[PDB]
Amino acid sequence: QTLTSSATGTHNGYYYSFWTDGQGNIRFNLESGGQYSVTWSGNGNWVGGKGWNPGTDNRVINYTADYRPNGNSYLAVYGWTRNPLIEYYVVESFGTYDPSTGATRMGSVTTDGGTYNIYRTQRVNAPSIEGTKTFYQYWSVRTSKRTGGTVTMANHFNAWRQAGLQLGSHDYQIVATEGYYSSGSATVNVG
Ligand SMILES: [Ca+2]
Repeated sequence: QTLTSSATGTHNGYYYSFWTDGQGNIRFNLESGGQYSVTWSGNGNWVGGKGWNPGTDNRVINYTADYRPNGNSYLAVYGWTRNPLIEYYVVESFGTYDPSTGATRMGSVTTDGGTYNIYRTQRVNAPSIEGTKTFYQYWSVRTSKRTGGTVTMANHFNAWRQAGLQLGSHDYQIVATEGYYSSGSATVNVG
């Protein structure tokens, strides 16, 4: 099951979402259980992974990953909420581009053996699950990169909410890999 375009659905019990601007080279493959693998290069913009839909406030995610990025790429819990429309990330690892760059710092949170700095950014007239919109992005960026472990979402959501970053109703919630004008390979197994 190799994707040929942006797509969503459920595979082996796990929701999957793959979004691509169709550029560059990419092969996103749905694999056994909660696993997926992706190989990419060129000048593409994409993000995809496996997880759940809808996401929940207290989900405890356990994942493993063989992550090998080259350029601007992220390995992170990724999802959206509506009312308000929010795109959020719990960055476990990243490439050459630090998501915190020029972002508004909103404190930090210690959870699952790690420490994460919190940030808020904004996307204007950008693609979203509701079409072209202007919305905020919330971030939890690990101070030390890792490619496997447990992520207690309640600790991140509560840290954001308390910092004044409101969350809406949950849309999807996945362990995603993202890339922008980058290359690499990744095999991620959720659950
Ligand atoms: Ca299924």
